[PDB]
Formats: sequence, structure tokens, C-alpha cells
Amino acid sequence: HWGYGKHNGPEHWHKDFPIAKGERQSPVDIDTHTAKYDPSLKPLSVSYDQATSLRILNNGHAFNVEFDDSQDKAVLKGGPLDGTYRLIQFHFHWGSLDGQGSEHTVDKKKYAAELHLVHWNTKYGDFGKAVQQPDGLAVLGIFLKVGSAKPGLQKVVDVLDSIKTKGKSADFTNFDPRGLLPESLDYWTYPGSLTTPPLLECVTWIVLKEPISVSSEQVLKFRKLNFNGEGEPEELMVDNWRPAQPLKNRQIKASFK
Amino acid sequence: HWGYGKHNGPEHWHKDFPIAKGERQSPVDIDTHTAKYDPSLKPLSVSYDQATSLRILNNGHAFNVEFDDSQDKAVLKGGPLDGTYRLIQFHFHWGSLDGQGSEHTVDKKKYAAELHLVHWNTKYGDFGKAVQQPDGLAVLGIFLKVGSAKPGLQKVVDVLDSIKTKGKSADFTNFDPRGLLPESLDYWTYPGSLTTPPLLECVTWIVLKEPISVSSEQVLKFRKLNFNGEGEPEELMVDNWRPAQPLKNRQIKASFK
Ligand SMILES: *C(=O)c1ccc(S(N)(=O)=O)cc1
Ligand SMILES: *C(=O)c1ccc(S(N)(=O)=O)cc1
Ligand SMILES: [Zn+2]
Ligand SMILES: [Zn+2]
Ligand SMILES: [Zn+2]
Ligand SMILES: [Zn+2]
Ligand SMILES: [Zn+2]
Ligand SMILES: [Zn+2]
Ligand SMILES: [Zn+2]
Ligand SMILES: [Zn+2]
Ligand SMILES: [Zn+2]
Ligand SMILES: [Zn+2]
Ligand SMILES: [Zn+2]
Ligand SMILES: [Zn+2]
Ligand SMILES: [Zn+2]
Ligand SMILES: [Zn+2]
Ligand SMILES: [Zn+2]
Repeated sequence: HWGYGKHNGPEHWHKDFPIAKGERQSPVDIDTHTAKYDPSLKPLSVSYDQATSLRILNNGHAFNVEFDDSQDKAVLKGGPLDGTYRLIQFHFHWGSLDGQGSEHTVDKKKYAAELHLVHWNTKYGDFGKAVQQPDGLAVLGIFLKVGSAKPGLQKVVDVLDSIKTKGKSADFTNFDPRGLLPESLDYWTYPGSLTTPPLLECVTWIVLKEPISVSSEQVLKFRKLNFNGEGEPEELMVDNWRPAQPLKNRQIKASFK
Repeated sequence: HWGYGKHNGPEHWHKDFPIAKGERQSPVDIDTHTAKYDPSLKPLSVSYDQATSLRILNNGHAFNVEFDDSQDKAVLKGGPLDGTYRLIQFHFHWGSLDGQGSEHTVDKKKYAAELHLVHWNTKYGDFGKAVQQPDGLAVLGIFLKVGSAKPGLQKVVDVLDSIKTKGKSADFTNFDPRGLLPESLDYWTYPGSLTTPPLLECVTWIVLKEPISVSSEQVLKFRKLNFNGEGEPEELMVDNWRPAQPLKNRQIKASFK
């Protein structure tokens, strides 16, 4: 099974998931010299007021907060997107140290972590069908840096002891994903992939300019999760990020000047 | 994710897995009026003397006992097979009640459960390559009925509380799969598929005429496993069987009169 170790990590994924060497792999470095303002980009519309969180789970790679996606209760519209994209889950990638953790980079700067809000195009009926289409998914990416506590993160951090090991979950209701947003929704966009196997080239990436602050205490809780199952030797869940992949022919567009 | 429930069960698999309606799907009903004796069928050769069991796991569908398959320590030869097929794992399918559980049926009779010993053709180098070939796999199917205890099953039943939930596994060494066999190796054979997604049409089915007896105590322990993971509400692992699929143009051959 794939992971982030010496023998099963990003360098090895291509052996089991051939698309790992595809033409539209994520993440990428965002060079602010070439990622030019596009005045044709319509404003981004985030509609999270009625978001219904269901569960949180350790899947052995990250932790996922899952949402009720049977209705348009939490949707992304506008920006680069045609149609309605329903929030299915969010998760983070983070480092062993503050100087690393983000998948995307900005002028090669790595952040402490990266938040991925995962949405699928309602045009396709379910998530499984959406991942087979270039316009199937929209992932909202938000950078994390270490400073002040993020109050909206506290409810997540406070349940992580209940899902320390792989295959554990917990009921996780009334979580407001608006409390994880920065002030600006100014963004970069480019066509890309899932950053974990199966690495499918189905994602419109929307990466926010403005990082959120989390406390070193909040990021320390992330680093105390385990990759391993209960009863196995401890492997700390850290450095669960894929490095920058070749931009190849793609255009990164900025929503801002 | 696929399963055995109202919305994700065998009736619905075709929506996600088009091969579910393929030309060689398993299981099938074995009608003893049309499944005729074939005098050309060689005796079956089961060579399990050096079988090396490694681990047992709850994968959320059944429980698998895994074998060291790096050598010809546990192989199926003869009968309808060209070449050597290495034992990789066995698992069962079973019901909520004694009147159902088997995948294959004989003259429409369902048994309480069915054991699948899974082997792959050494011609193809590994299991992953073997599942892509029509002659890649050989599954030995054995029917379970409720009567006397199967002594050879007790070591399996005794470890099931330790793998109650999905993802759980345990060391499971020195298990002798010969202790799960009936006295007669008389069999039916036909070309078919995996009975679970991905339902690949890669299997020579060898189904034994003679069922084994298990105790009602032994089958009760099967019914106490969980489909769910740790932290989810209990869903009993019962009725993890696919019903009879259309025979279409296939010939079922009997090794016996
Ligand atoms: C699977 O549902 C999946 C895999 C990767 C990602 S990412 N890291 O590209 O946001 C999302 C979902
Ligand atoms: C997977 O390796 C797999 C799936 C199904 C079966 S079955 N039920 O056809 O014996 C065996 C192996
Ligand atoms: Zn290579
Ligand atoms: Zn590999
Ligand atoms: Zn530059
Ligand atoms: Zn709102
Ligand atoms: Zn995984
Ligand atoms: Zn859903
Ligand atoms: Zn991600
Ligand atoms: Zn702005
Ligand atoms: Zn536990
Ligand atoms: Zn249908
Ligand atoms: Zn489906
Ligand atoms: Zn589907
Ligand atoms: Zn008949
Ligand atoms: Zn599964
Ligand atoms: Zn089976």
C-alpha cells in the first residue's frame, strides 16, 4: 500500500498508479512572476452557511472531516467553475517541522500545512463519476502558517485523540468550515490532480493567496496522529505531503493584481 | 464504497462496475440436470502440506487468512488447470440465517456459507498481473452446512473477536488449510469472475460436491463480525454473498457421475 515512507512514498507511486507521471499532476510551485492576473475570472462564490459535518476519520494518510453532500448545503460556484460543486470532505497535509508541510508552494516557499476542501460537480451524479472528468472536482487549498490560534480549528484539534490510529472515526456534527477561511478569497487556479493515489487529473485547483494562522499547539496535535493501526508500532503522521510536480504546459491564473 | 446493503449491494454494483453484467459472472446456480460428467477432467491435486499462514484481517467485506505465496508451498494442480496456482488467501461468505449464505447454489439450494480458497497462476509473476488474464485465478469453493463442529475451523473462530471491526488484523501462523477440506475432491468447474468488485473475469471456478459441517456455535462467531470500523455504529457482517448470475453460454462440467 502507498504512503509517505522511504519505499512507498511519492517517488514510488508511479509503479502502482501510472497517471503519477501524467501531464496535469498536483501540487505545483506557483511562481508569482508567471501566474498572471486574469480580469476574465468571475468572483469566487463560497456558500457554506448550511454545511452539515457528519464524521472525522484517520484513513492512515490524513484525517477527513466528511459532510452531507446529498444536497447543495455547502457549495463552490463562480471563479473558474461552471456549475455547482458540493463539499464532500476537508483534510490537511502537514510537516514534521514548521518550515515544511504544504503541497503547493509560492515562489518555492513551503508553508507549515495545507488545508484541502474537496468539492465535486453535481453534473456527474456522485464523487466516483466526478473523478473521471477533467471538470469533476474543485479543491479549495488554504496555506497554514504558525502564529495565533485559529479559533475555528479548535473543535477539530480537540477530537483528534479519539482518532489517533488508522481506521478510527468519530461522530463530528455542527462543524462550521467558514471558521477555517482566511479574510481574502483572492486565489490562483490551474487544472491538476488528486495529490494522493489515485492521482486522477480531475481537479480545478483554487489556491488562496492569504494563509490562515494556527498556533504551534494546534499544529502539534496534527503531529501526534499515527499512520499505523492500533496495536502496531507508532509511526507519527507527519510529512504527509507530495512535493511540487512539473507544471508542463499549464497556465496558473491569478484572481487579483 | 460498495458493500451488501440496500443502496451499495450486488443489485447496485453494475452502476459503478460495468463488468458486473459481463458474459462470465460468478457465482452461478449448478443444475445437476445440465452440469454433465466430463470423462476428460483429470483428478484435482491439492498440495497444502507446506502452507504458511501469515495473518487474518477484517477488510470490511469478509475476513481473509493470508498465506506466504513467494514459493510453491500451497498449490492447486490438475483438474481443469494448466500449470501451478499458488494459494494467496481464503475467506468465507455467510448468511444472517442457516437457510442462506452460499454464493454458488446446487439445484437452487443455498448453503449456510461458502469457503473460497484463492490461487493465482505462477505463469504471470504476481497476483496483480494474474487478475488481468482469463486463466489467471483458480478459486476452490467449498459449501458449509450446520451440523457437527469442523475441528480445523476452531483456530479461525477463536481469533475473530480480535478482528471484530474493519481494518483490524492479527498474526495468524501455522494454520493448516487441509483441516477445512471435505473427504471427496469431486467437483464442478466453469469459467467465471471474482464475486466482489472488481468482478474480473479471470477465474476458473472449482466447486466441491461435498460440503463440510460447521457447528451453529462456529457460524454464530462469523455473524458477530462487523462491516463497520471502530467508532462507527455496529453493522453485523452477515449476508456478504452475491446471488446466482446468468450462466449465459457457459458449460459447467462435473468431475463425477
Ligand atoms: C480522494 O477522495 C482524494 C484524493 C486527493 C485529494 S487532494 N489532496 O488533491 O485534495 C482529494 C480527494
Ligand atoms: C480479490 O483479490 C478477490 C476478490 C474476490 C474473490 S472471490 N469471492 O471470487 O473468491 C477472491 C479474491
Ligand atoms: Zn520507475
Ligand atoms: Zn508498489
Ligand atoms: Zn519567478
Ligand atoms: Zn455564506
Ligand atoms: Zn489508503
Ligand atoms: Zn454522499
Ligand atoms: Zn489533500
Ligand atoms: Zn483582492
Ligand atoms: Zn481501539
Ligand atoms: Zn440499473
Ligand atoms: Zn454506486
Ligand atoms: Zn456511483
Ligand atoms: Zn434441473
Ligand atoms: Zn472494499
Ligand atoms: Zn469469495
